[PDB]
Amino acid sequence: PVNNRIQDLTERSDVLRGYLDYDAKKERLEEVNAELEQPDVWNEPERAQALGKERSSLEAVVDTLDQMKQGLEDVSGLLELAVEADDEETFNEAVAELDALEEKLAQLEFRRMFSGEYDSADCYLDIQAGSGGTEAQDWASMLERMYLRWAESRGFKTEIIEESEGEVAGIKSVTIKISGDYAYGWLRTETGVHRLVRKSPFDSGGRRHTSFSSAFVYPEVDDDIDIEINPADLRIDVYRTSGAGGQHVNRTESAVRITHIPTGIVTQCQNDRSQHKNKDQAMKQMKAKLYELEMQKKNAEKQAMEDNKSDIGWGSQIRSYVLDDSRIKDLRTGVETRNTQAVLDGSLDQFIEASLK
Amino acid sequence: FVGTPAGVRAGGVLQEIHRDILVKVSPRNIPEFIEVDVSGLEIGDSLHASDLKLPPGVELAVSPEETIAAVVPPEDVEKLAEEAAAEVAEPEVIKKGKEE
Amino acid sequence: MLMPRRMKYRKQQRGRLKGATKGGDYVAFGDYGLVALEPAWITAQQIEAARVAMVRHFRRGGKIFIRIFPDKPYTKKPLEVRMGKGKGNVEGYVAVVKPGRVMFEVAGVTEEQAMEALRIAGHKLPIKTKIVRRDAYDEAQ
RNA sequence: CGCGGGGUGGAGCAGCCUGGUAGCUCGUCGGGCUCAUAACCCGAAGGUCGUCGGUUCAAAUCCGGCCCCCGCAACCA
RNA sequence: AAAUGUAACA
RNA sequence: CGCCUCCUAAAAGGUAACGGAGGCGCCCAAAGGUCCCCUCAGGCGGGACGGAAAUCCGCCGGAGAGCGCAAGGGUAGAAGG
Ligand SMILES: [Mg+2]
Ligand SMILES: [Mg+2]
Ligand SMILES: [Mg+2]
Ligand SMILES: [Mg+2]
Ligand SMILES: [Mg+2]
Ligand SMILES: [Mg+2]
Ligand SMILES: [Mg+2]
Ligand SMILES: [Mg+2]
Ligand SMILES: [Mg+2]
Ligand SMILES: [Mg+2]
Ligand SMILES: [Mg+2]
Ligand SMILES: [Mg+2]
Ligand SMILES: [Mg+2]
Ligand SMILES: [Mg+2]
Ligand SMILES: [Mg+2]
Ligand SMILES: [Mg+2]
Ligand SMILES: [Mg+2]
Ligand SMILES: [Mg+2]
Ligand SMILES: [Mg+2]
Ligand SMILES: [Mg+2]
Ligand SMILES: [Mg+2]
Ligand SMILES: [Mg+2]
Ligand SMILES: [Mg+2]
Ligand SMILES: [Mg+2]
Ligand SMILES: [Mg+2]
Ligand SMILES: [Mg+2]
Ligand SMILES: [Mg+2]
Ligand SMILES: [Mg+2]
Ligand SMILES: [Mg+2]
Ligand SMILES: [Mg+2]
Repeated sequence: PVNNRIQDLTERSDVLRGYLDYDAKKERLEEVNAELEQPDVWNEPERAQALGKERSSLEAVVDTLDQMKQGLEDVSGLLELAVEADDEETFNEAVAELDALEEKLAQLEFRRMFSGEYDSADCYLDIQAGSGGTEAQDWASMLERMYLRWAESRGFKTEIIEESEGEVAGIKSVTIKISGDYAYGWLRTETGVHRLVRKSPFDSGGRRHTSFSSAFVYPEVDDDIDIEINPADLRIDVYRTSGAGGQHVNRTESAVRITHIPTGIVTQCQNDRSQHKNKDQAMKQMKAKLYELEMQKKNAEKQAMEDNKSDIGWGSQIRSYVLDDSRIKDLRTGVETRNTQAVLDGSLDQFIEASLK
Repeated sequence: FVGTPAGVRAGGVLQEIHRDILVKVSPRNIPEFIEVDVSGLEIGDSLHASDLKLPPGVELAVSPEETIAAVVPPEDVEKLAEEAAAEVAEPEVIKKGKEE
Repeated sequence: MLMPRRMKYRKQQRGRLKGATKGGDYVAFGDYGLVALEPAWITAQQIEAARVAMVRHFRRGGKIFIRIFPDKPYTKKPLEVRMGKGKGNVEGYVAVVKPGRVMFEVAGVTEEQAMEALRIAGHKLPIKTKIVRRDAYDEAQ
């Protein structure tokens, strides 16, 4: 039963050679070993440091794949060197071997997921209906069920934050917290518009219809916009008010103006008579105005997302659920599972694992 | 205190609660010290006057329950952060009158 | 930082700083101690700054004992009100310290470490201080 | 800073003053009608009463302190 | 006295 | 804004400030008079419903309970039941 598990360590390791490109990185590795090889290469060591750190960046690829074809091959000869001599220690000592290379290959599979800043934060899934309407709101509810059963069959927590059910039948939108480990790595390769070509049940004479719904996926940040006001950067002017007051207002510097230096935000207050009532008030107004800019930043980045976020429309898609000839196709890598109502059960691993290249 | 506590090896501190012990003894019979083996103490274990091996003619004058030595966790900068961001509930005033 | 968890009274008259310490004048726990040479109200701020200075010098190891504690509420009226209209608001708390008191006390630490840490802690305090180590005079108390 | 009014299920309000008992409407959930949805009909679930402390035998309720909310006032130079 | 049913009829 | 209690008040009394804290504008026909009798809170153990705390049993106990309501003083050799 053991040589079936070498059969698989050679399977994930070959298309691991595909996106890593041993063929395109055994090449680049050589003229960095050539540039750094002539004695003048520590001439502007910025040039040098990037390449010696590159060199193991490519020798964790080239030479790690070089210990997978030699290593597995000295595993499969030692486990036949234990069957035909009845030597059971040559087969515990060629299995302690298969537990070591099952990690150098596990480590090399975290070039799929260890490359995305924060691919570990408890991410959120933002599903939306789309073209079509009732049909697509049905398909939207189908697709939340799909990712819920997915997340349960993967150790995530199925945590639903916000729903809104559609008025005919189904869901217009949903947001789930996929509270789990490394959750963003898996579900970010699920971002896209899921077309569902399908056969439709809401159309009277039973016509074949297309309806789309999207899945957008993001991680979790600090979401704290409470910047502290530090006196290193506030310049506070004091001067006289401009209206009524008497020998006062004239003869007293009651008005204050606080200007945040790096921003250029200015603020005044003249409302009361004490400069400290006014210095108080202008500190408030100055707090709130930098609370409104840091607001304007965040919304600005959000609108940058929204306007760069597809449209859930015709020809904007990634999948077929042609349930009238039983396929589900991911036009992007692209695979073709034929066991359709097994995908809705949560076999997304298929597409995901191959889509992380 | 003979021996180096194993808690000390783990980074702890030997707090010497008593550096001497109260005792009834003859003037002809005064010992110079009394040894105590603290090498077995972790963080945070403790020794008591009951654990004292006493020499002949000397007789413990405090309660055997009296603690003599303890090994305590060290001072650590990794904690400062939590202690700085630790918020304190403002002091409650004990009620008086129709407020008890 | 340090303050009473609860109290019978919120506010407290100022009193006065006459004489040497009532007690706590001898090293009672650690190996060395920082003794006050002149009287003052030591704020909880100052105590905490001294403590953090010492643990931040020890980095890891040692044991600090703080033997003063601010139970005396400090009061101040809101800025630019006039005299009268009641006693000010509680703004912080202080520990009453008089000449001769062992304020801080360190153990589990070499002599140069204790000397240096207690010195730096002394710079965080509003009074002149003096570094002492445990004596037979201390033990006899 | 002042005066006095509030905080009670998912939402909006009632309950306090003369303490023991938290109610109404919408919503939510299960069932019906319909080919289906809404509407309607039947049944159900749902509240640390802002916090700390505590008046009393007993607190949503009474009395202090803090915390957010709303209104008013902040004058004569 | 009582609302509505989109989007791919050979 | 009058009255009561405590502190500030510097060991007689008294003593101010828009000083620090709380109460009063009632109540009881017994919660009053006098005789007689009784002793608390709490802790530990035991014990059907039965709990931290109902009542019961035992042991430990000078008063930390109670004395209608604030506080103080007083108080079981009673002012308490
Ligand atoms: Mg003008
Ligand atoms: Mg002027
Ligand atoms: Mg002026
Ligand atoms: Mg099926
Ligand atoms: Mg004074
Ligand atoms: Mg004093
Ligand atoms: Mg000061
Ligand atoms: Mg003051
Ligand atoms: Mg003024
Ligand atoms: Mg005043
Ligand atoms: Mg003041
Ligand atoms: Mg202060
Ligand atoms: Mg002192
Ligand atoms: Mg100093
Ligand atoms: Mg003493
Ligand atoms: Mg006028
Ligand atoms: Mg007096
Ligand atoms: Mg007096
Ligand atoms: Mg007097
Ligand atoms: Mg006098
Ligand atoms: Mg007189
Ligand atoms: Mg009053
Ligand atoms: Mg009677
Ligand atoms: Mg009678
Ligand atoms: Mg009893
Ligand atoms: Mg019992
Ligand atoms: Mg029972
Ligand atoms: Mg019982
Ligand atoms: Mg009493
Ligand atoms: Mg009362």
